[PDB]
Amino acid sequence: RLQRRRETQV
Amino acid sequence: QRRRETQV
Amino acid sequence: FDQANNLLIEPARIEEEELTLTILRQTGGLGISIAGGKGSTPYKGDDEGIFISRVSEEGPAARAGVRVGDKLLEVNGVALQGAEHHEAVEALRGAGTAVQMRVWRERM
Amino acid sequence: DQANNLLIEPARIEEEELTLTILRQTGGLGISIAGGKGSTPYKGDDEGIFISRVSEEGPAARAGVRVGDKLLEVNGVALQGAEHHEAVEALRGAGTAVQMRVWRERM
Ligand SMILES: [Cl-]
Ligand SMILES: [Cl-]
Ligand SMILES: [Cl-]
Ligand SMILES: [Cl-]
Repeated sequence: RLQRRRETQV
Repeated sequence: QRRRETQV
Repeated sequence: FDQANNLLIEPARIEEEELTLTILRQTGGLGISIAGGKGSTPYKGDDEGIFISRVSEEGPAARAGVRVGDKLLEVNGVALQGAEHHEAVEALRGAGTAVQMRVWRERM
Repeated sequence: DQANNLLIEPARIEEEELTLTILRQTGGLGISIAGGKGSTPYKGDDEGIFISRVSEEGPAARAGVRVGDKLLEVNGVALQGAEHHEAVEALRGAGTAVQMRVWRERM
């Protein structure tokens, strides 16, 4: 996995 | 609700 | 500031807060966005924890008391300490209809 | 240091204003800007321009830019009241050397 900015709507 | 982000 | 006896003093302030909120799911979910996780770019400082990034206005989380920037600590008795982003996603997706979360809130 | 065996709060920098200078590379500054008057604030109710993502290595990191910095001036053009896109255009036409003033806080 890459250390990236992550965002998810729930 | 205007979220604006740009890459300069 | 505050004023008392012609002296300008620092007002009483809430620095940190821990709140327990209960969101009710609707068609389309809980009306929030979560960001961060262990192994993801921090959302604030060096904190790889889970934080609320978006709260749909007048939505389920808005009516439950959630505020953008809150750190998500527990969901229905399951703590997210050290959880990766996607682990939190599935936790919030499987929390059922009533999603009771304990959050941590800062001042500004 | 201690006071009657009781720890003393260390010296703290609450906020600072830095003047940085980015040297453009590949025609980009290696940062992301978010916010603007008339847009959803990046922090609290502050509608100013905020550096959102400082690319690893690259121009801004070597210059000192950091995430959360509020951009105040760019080559003498003040950003007070600037909309997101007016800030974008300012930073795109800033030329090779882009001298920035920023306001930084502690978290
Ligand atoms: Cl925030
Ligand atoms: Cl809980
Ligand atoms: Cl759960
Ligand atoms: Cl300047």
